[PDB]
Amino acid sequence: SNKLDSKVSGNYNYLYRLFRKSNLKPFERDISTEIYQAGNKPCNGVAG
Amino acid sequence: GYFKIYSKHTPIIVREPEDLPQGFSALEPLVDLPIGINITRFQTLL
Repeated sequence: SNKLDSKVSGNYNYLYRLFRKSNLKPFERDISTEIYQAGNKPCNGVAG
Repeated sequence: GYFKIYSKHTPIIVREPEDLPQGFSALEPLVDLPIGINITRFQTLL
């Protein structure tokens, strides 16, 4: 698929996940994660 | 991977409250359709 999908401009609509606490089951898919303020930081939006 | 459904109806003749009908009755499979669904809780529809 380097000659079909990857092309002159590239189809950048292929997203992938990196962080979840509930991992995948056999034949199961998470369609939308719920990312909230998991950290208990006092200053919201800290650097680093 | 999917949802299995078993059901059978019973003509009850015994008292309805404070009682479950004593006896044996196996439930035959009725429908089983391929839906890959994650299920944690459920709720009835009255």
